[PDB]
Amino acid sequence: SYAIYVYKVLKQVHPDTGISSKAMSIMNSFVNDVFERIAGEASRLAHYNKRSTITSREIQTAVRLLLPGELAKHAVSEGTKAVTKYTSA
Amino acid sequence: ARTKQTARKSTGGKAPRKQLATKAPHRYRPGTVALREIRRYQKSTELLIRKLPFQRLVREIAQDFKTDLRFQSSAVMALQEASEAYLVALFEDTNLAAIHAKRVTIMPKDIQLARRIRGER
Amino acid sequence: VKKPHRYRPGTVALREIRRYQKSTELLIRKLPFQRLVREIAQDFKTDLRFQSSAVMALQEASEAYLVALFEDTNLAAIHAKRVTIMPKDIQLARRIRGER
Amino acid sequence: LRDNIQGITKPAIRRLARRGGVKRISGLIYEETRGVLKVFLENVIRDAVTYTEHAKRKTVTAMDVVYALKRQGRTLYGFG
Amino acid sequence: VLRDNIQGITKPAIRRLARRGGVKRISGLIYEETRGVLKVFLENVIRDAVTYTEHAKRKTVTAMDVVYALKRQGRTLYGFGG
Amino acid sequence: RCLAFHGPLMYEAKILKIWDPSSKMYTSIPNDATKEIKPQKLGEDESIPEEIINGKCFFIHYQGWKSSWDEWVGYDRIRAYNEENIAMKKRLANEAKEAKKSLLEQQKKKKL
DNA sequence: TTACTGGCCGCCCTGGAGAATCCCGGTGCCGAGGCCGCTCAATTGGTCGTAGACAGCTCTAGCACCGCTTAAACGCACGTACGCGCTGTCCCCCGCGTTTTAACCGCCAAGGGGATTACTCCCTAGTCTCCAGGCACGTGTCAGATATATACATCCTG
DNA sequence: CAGGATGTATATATCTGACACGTGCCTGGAGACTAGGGAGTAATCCCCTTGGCGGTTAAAACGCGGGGGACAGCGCGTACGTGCGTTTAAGCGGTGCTAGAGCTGTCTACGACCAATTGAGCGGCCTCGGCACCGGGATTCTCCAGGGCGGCCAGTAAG
Repeated sequence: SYAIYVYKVLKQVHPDTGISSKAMSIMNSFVNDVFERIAGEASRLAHYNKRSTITSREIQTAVRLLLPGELAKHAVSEGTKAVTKYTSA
Repeated sequence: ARTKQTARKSTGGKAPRKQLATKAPHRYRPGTVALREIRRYQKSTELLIRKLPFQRLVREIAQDFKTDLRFQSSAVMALQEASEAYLVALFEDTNLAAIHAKRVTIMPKDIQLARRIRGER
Repeated sequence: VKKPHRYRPGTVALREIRRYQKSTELLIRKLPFQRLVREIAQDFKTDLRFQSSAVMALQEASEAYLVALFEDTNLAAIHAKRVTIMPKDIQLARRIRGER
Repeated sequence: LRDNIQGITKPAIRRLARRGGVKRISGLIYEETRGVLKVFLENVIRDAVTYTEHAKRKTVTAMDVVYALKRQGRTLYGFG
Repeated sequence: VLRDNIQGITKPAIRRLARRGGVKRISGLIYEETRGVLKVFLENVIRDAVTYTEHAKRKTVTAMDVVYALKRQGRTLYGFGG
Repeated sequence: RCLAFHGPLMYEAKILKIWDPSSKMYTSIPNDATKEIKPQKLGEDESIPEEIINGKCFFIHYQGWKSSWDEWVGYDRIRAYNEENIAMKKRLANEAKEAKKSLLEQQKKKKL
């Protein structure tokens, strides 16, 4: 149930727009699929390199394979912010 | 000489015999409405295949894989919204193949090609 | 007068179709290919070194992709009832696949 | 349920292809499309049943059909 | 630095493929067009191929890498490396 | 080089050898490193037409025709290669161009 | 008057003349495979901890049926747009010599980086304890569905 | 061009079933503390890519005819779409019934884990036969010049 999380985003990006109870289903079914593709690719990527543990660098490289073009640029630009912010505190 | 046969041996036809074998102005030119039918559909999302004739189509297929299945009324939908889309993609590809062949009307040649080229044969 | 005994246009190609499908060697010339791959990768990350096989592995796949293309653009060219394939088919046979 | 594929009508296919984008549909399609749709379900169901037959269940639930569709490459969204 | 290599794929090498494919007559525009396709196909495989190579921090693009970049896109390869 | 008047119009040819027929023994550049010319006795299997043989004689290779197909010529057929001698071929070639078209008028008359 | 066979034009399959390809008889060449240590991963014998197999039970959700409205299907009529088959036209690509070129092979090298160990360290899994964010359920305004009734919008069809 | 007819789009108003917020709750996550096992860090070395050298010949580029397919035009006739009228059965809303989905509790069989043991499958060496290669005939494949063959008028035989 990523739906509460999705609503929090939508109410941020659009303070007025609402979301139907089927879209949440699309997104809850969507985020899970992207997460599976990425984390699945991340696992296979560590196996090729004989590494045992999935780490911060594995996911980043796992992204640039899946997301096409401009998305790869901003996603990894977003990801690095989170880790640096988290590691700040 | 070769004589086929008669299938049934009675003059009455068993309709009169009990325990029967057989008784227990203004017009639009062609095409102008077609386009009007497209924009009336490509703008809408409602399901096109009739539902209760689909339900009875899925059940018939399930039998020869397993007997006495019971489908959740959701899992008959999830099939329909899939098999509707599969076809709409197939028809776009065939329309491309026909525009290619320089005619307008899709035909089974176009269907079979749009499947062969996909490799989904 | 003066006839060099030229085969009929069309029967050299079929002949050499029968000669290549039977054979199995590599068609795209090895070295002028390698100088292409080194040139493509030179764009994404400068100063790479390619293992020998890793160049071969590409050419082995790059061929069997094109051959998969022509054997599928031909079906499009047969379709319009003509024989000669044409770029208005490779533009089709790549959009039917959805790979675009 | 002897013949239900004849239940997917002529206007049913005609309506679909109208969404697809065609203009004129030749007569032999209305039969030939049924041949495609049938061989599509025989693949999607035969997978959906196997997931079901494994979990010991006796009901092909939507969470199965979404899975059977996923291996087909035709990922489905909105159900689970 | 390398330049103008795509025209290295010789015009016969386009037909020599196309024969094996099974086409009889080839128009004039196909040759210049096919390079356009093959170049697109490499910038896909090579890239995904490079990314792994960057990942393990190893400079040389391992033959095993290319088998992976292909395996991701959907064209598995048999016999090279494994 | 040489040019060989073949019937109506000539064609492009190349001097395969240079032979003094009075010597009755020909000198040819062999095939391949550069193969130096060798003076060889006229082949008995080799036949010479008189026009080539009265004056200095020479076997030729036509351009465009295969060596197995390639054959002999007379010397009246041979005028030394010259752009003017190429022109007359072309004039005949142009005269040969509508020659097929002039015949086709009878076929045009045959069809109509 | 009617009548219609014969003659000449009409025009094939078939031998040949090449080219391409197969047959087979040698002739080396190198890797398929057989053999030999050996080591390190599979095997065996035992314990421990729990995943799930199994049994029973609470309610959901599905199946069956059914009677009514009505929207969708179906069949018939018709008229005409288009798929298609034919003819004609011409350009452009295949075929085959020539002429230029750069792939290839083999050969040498150099140094670069991928592949070991040693070491040392520090990071996440595992565990225990406490609590508040996410979930489920309730509800309650409310934006969207729905009915109805203008305002142009295109479409023919003169 | 001129103009009616049509269909979709547009406005106003009327309900609702439905999504947004409230509130309680309990279960997963955050705090806190190690432990050793994975990960990084330093030589090193060697083998393996990159790089240059020269012969050489297989192959790419180039040139030209013409032969055949690309394409445009056209005649057409039929398999289409469109519209009407009839007629299905699809959808809606209920009533009823019940397999069976989902969840609990109990506890036994099963798999993780470990030490010691051993032989299977590993790398390395070495070899000789399967096979690539070449050569030249024998054989097949293809292309094409010369060649028997119905369709017509001319003069035929005549009611």
